[PDB]
Amino acid sequence: NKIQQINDKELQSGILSPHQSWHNEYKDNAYIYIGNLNRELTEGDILTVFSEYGVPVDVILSRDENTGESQGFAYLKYEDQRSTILAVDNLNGFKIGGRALKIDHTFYRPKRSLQKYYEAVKEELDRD
RNA sequence: AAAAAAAAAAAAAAAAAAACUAGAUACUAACACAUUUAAUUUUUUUUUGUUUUUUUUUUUUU
Repeated sequence: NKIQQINDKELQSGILSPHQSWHNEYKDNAYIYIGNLNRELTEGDILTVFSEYGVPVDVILSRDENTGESQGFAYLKYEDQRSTILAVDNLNGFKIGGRALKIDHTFYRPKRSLQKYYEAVKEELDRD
């Protein structure tokens, strides 16, 4: 896990400031990439693990257009962008149901074929 | 500086091991004695990182 190696070397250099961090590049990005998921975990199951580090306002699990089953990666946006640093360097390499997940910062591009999916997601997270 | 004589018993071709097993303690080799710090395989997983885009002949004749 390369992200977990560069946080150890950053922490030993005594950097500890977010603006001197390698995280600083992604200060405008509130989305995260989540990868190497187990196939049984779902959208409401992703919001449960990742709510430890903040309030997730959008979520997208990517799953095939034919068979409708999980490709094994998702996307999640937090209300506060500093929750992104939390999730990235504190939940990375965490074994969940056999496999260790990979979290990275990201720029998310929404698509047209998942449009009404985005309101089937939004009406859950508009409740809270 | 100096100026000999003479009266018939023995002879030898020259203190030590290999082993087992602890033990004395000299030495040898310009031996090696901050580190060497930007090109280059330990880095391994059941493939799985989400927008747009990268073309076609008019008629005819020997």
